Amino acid sequence: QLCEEKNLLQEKLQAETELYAEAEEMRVRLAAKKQELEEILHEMEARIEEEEER
Amino acid sequence: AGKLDAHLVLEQLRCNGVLEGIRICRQGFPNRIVFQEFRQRYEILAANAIPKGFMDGKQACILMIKALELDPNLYRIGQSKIFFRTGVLAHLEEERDLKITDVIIAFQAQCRGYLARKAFAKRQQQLESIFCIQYNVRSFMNVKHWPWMKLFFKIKPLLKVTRQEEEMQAKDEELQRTKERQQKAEAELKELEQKHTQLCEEKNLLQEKLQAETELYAEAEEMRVRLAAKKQELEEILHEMEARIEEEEER
Amino acid sequence: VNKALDASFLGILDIAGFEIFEINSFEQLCINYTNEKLQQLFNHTMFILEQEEYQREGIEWNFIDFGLDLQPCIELIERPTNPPGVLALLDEE
Amino acid sequence: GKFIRINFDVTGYIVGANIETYLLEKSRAIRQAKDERTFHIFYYLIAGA
Amino acid sequence: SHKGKQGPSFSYGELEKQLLQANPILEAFGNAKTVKNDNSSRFGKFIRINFDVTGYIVGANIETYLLEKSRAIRQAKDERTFHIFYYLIAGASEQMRNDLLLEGFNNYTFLSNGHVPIPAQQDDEMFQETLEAMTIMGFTEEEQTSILRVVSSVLQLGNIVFKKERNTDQASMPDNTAAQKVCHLMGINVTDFTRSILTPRIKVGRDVVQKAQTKEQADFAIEALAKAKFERLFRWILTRVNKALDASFLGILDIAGFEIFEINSFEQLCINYTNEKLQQLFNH
Amino acid sequence: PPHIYAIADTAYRSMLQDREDQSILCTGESGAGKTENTKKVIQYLAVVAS
Amino acid sequence: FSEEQTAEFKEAFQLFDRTGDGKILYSQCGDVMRALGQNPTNAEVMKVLGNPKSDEMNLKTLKFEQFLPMMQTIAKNKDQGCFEDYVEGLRVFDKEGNGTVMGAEIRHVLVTLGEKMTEEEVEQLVAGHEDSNGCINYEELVRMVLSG
Repeated sequence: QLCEEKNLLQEKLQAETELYAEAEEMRVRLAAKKQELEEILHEMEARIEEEEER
Repeated sequence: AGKLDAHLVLEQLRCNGVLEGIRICRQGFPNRIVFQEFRQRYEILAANAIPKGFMDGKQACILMIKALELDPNLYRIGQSKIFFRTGVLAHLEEERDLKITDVIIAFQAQCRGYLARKAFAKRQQQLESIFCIQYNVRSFMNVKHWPWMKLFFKIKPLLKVTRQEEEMQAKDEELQRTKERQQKAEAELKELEQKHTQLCEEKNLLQEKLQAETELYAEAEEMRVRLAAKKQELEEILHEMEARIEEEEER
Repeated sequence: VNKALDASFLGILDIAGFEIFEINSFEQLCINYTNEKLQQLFNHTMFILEQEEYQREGIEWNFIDFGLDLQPCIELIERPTNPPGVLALLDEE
Repeated sequence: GKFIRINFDVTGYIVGANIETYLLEKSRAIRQAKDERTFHIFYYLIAGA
Repeated sequence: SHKGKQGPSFSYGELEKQLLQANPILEAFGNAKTVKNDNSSRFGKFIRINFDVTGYIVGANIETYLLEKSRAIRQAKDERTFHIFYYLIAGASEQMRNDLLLEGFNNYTFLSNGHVPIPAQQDDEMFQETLEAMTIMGFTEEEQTSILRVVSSVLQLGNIVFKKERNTDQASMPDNTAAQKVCHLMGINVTDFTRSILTPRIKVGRDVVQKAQTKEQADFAIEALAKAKFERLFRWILTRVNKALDASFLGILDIAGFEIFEINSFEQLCINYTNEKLQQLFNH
Repeated sequence: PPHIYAIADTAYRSMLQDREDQSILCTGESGAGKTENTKKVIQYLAVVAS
Repeated sequence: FSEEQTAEFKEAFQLFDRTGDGKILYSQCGDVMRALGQNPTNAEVMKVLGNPKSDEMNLKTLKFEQFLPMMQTIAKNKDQGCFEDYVEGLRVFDKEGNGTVMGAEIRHVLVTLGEKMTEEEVEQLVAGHEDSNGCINYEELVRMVLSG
């Protein structure tokens, strides 16, 4: 466990800033994905509504 | 609904006998009770109306009617039972229920009492027993960090144990093997401990170094993780929504 | 139903209510019959019976005629031999 | 008509229940008057089927 | 059989010890003073002793019969109830005295002729004798105290009154104390008892015919109740006794003897019946 | 205040009090609600006495 | 209250504080009075508490010196229950003069009349006095809580 922790710490040191940057990037990607998903969902909903009407 | 026809409802009250159905409730005596149950239920109201000796149910209860100075228009004495007027018996009941309220309630109390003195005198048992427990722990917290006590600890086992074991020829051999194994294990443990200590020291140093860049990095990492989790959740929600929308559209 | 649902008992009575449409068939006859029947029960237990016991126990009481009886309208459809009832005739006939 | 009977023990609890049914106007099962219907269940079935 | 090894002077076996102390027990709840015998056997009895092949006693049964428990409620002129009653009202210890609500004599109505004495016999001691017996027999220390309250009970239930009610005509319980006590000894409850005792929440045939009896009925029950609550005792002890006393058997038959007083009730009929029965056996 | 649940309890007790079976008879012309009021009486007794 | 007992009362009062200020929450008063062999009804306790309110009944505290004056005030009262009547009331639930009541009916009354108890309270009480048929003998249960 200690070794693992040490490794993580070392990476961060190379580290906290680097980690933060990575996290930020990940967050951005996630946000983009979420947005895309939302758009898709909306489209699907619209289609479903149309189908129901038909 | 909300509409109410006067005459339609006027007739119903006519062919159903409502009014008359009420006259007798006011006119007659819709409540009756037999001489025994009466001198039974409401005697508690007139404890001294009926003499210590026996007496004819009727007469004996007519006494307690004077004892309540009941108006001669509320009641009507009969042959075996008394015929009362509406409400007259209700009030009689109320009173009696008052005359005994306190007493009721009464028992419940003693129960909380009993039920109490006992469950308290219980926490009392876990107590010297507590102290024992109390102090006893404290020791350890102090001791467990003491050289001498750790020593006793590693050592406490070697105690009893031998010569016979060693001799045994098979037993002796086994014992020797066990001892060797134990020694090896101990050595390994010591090495591991040393390594762990070194690792801990290194980790501490690393942490200090990080605290500023390292600290920032850690924070960033945490934020990123949180963001990722949020994104995942959002994606899942979106998917669900899409599915729902599709279903709705089909419908 | 009664196979699952099964000293004291509570009785709840839901009879069909006086109904009178266009075609007043047989059904409507027994239905409005029972309705007339039941009512009379209330009349009995409410005025008739109550005053009898006042007499029995012998309390200071004088009778009161609430004028509420439908026995007649029951005989016209209930009674058998002797002046037959609506049901009677339609039975043998 | 319907007369439900509920049965209680000595402690005052419900334990049983009978039901005496009466004049079932099953006539209407074949022909219903103007603006009237048959026994619910019928329609229920023709639809909830 | 002996564990190896002057008048009654002799140490008997372990069971023969009991076989001996049994009869002095049934004699308590079962015998009573009558115009023909100060200590009459109020029930036929047929004792059976069992022997092995070597000829030794090993077991013993007791078949009890017509227990005239009627008299437990009302005793004829110059007669008494079942000994045990008087024994208790007297041999009762101060403490246990109240413990079963054992008021003195003539405070109970089941004892006609109030407290009548028995010649050459002292009920006072009589108690211990039987108390002593019960122990010899086997009845647990408390196992007895109980068999005693149940006695007082069978007596208190006699105080319980039911005075007519010219209003409703269904006598009531003008006094609690009576059944108040009684219901305590029974380990039951008042209110319930009372209703049940006055208003039978019965259930005839296919109906929960709830009704209320008349003063009389109110007693014929509270009476024939205690009266049978008694018999429930005799038959019980008898199987407690018979629980210890238990190829060959010896039979000893003690039936009740031809008796014929003033009121020749049913009892006297079956009794003088058996007597006629048995005789004919001898004739055959 | 007057309510159906009241008639139901008044009877259900009266029964257990003077030990004497009882009946709740709903009169009224067709439509007047003879039924509903019955469903309640059971509804109540189904919880109050169960 | 002889100092002899008053001296001990303290031992009891003191034996009632989870933390340590030496205060008995306005609530505890009841049990502490009970523990001291007192059977004050729920009202007899509030009356000598100035009839506080639930909330403040869990905030307000007590010190022996201010508590003692109450211990006595209660101690000296006008009445008390007794087999005599106590059981006379339960015997009213004795379905059929058996002398015993169903541990369920007893369990009811006790938690639906007067100073309503709790489901657990009654449980802990009757628990172990119901027979095979879950039948309790009041006469005894009475004495139990009593002589106990």
